Amino acid sequence: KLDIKKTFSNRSDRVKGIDFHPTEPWVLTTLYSGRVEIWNYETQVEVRSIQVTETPVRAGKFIARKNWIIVGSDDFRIRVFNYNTGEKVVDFEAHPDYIRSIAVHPTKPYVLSGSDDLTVKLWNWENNWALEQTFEGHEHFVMCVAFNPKDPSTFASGCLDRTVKVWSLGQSTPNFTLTTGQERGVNYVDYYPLPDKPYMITASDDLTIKIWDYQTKSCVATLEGHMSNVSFAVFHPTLPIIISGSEDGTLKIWNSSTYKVEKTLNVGLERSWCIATHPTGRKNYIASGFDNGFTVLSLG
Amino acid sequence: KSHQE
Repeated sequence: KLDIKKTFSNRSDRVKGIDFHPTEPWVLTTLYSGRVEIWNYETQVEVRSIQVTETPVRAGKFIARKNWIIVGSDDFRIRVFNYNTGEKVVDFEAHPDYIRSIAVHPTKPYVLSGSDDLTVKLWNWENNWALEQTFEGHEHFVMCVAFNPKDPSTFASGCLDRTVKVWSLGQSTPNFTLTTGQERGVNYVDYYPLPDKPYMITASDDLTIKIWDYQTKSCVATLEGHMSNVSFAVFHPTLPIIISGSEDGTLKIWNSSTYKVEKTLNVGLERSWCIATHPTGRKNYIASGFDNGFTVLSLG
Repeated sequence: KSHQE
């Protein structure tokens, strides 16, 4: 039963990136101010924070495997910190332009970064963070990268050039390019995590959200309702719903079967920029980052 | 710069 409860919200500078730890009640936020925070959302106490740089930090993920966080910023750099000690693990220039998005491979020591330099790059931490592959083909800022959880030898990039490209590790060209018809570009791409549907989802400045069948390349549905740029849209890992956030300042929960809006939330923190869902669906936790801070919600 | 914010 959809019974949405606010677990924890705090105010901060604009949060551009967000992620859940899989075994600790922690959420990571990365801010436009160059700061990153790890909050325990149940005790409502800060566990660790770092002033990483002076530029926006747009991307941040836990690497629970290694007790790390990995972050990417407008100063062109990827940095990794141990969250137990605060020690900096590595610090390198990844792209000659903004880093928009970082994805972590679930079983292999690989990280993907998407950039305004028109590329996605693959880094290998068991090979001294060497650059192992550059994926070229996009024609505008690549805004989002995501592994297929059902087959992480492939991944998707969403780009302001109005396309999504799907790639295989070890190969130089996309397996396919999706021409979305979202003419103001693609800000976000996500996979449906379960094996019954070959679905992907995209969000755009053109105010639409689109669902795709990645086998036929067809648009299954178009979700309209937001009144300003849609920053993200994701499938929930366990609940039959879709969650989106917009510069109109709302989160929307859509029925994933009928594609109708079930609930619109204005959490009162201005524009919404980022989203995370708890990897195992614990308390059906979700978290979103906004102009004025973040909120962690229990959906049911 | 698109999407500066």
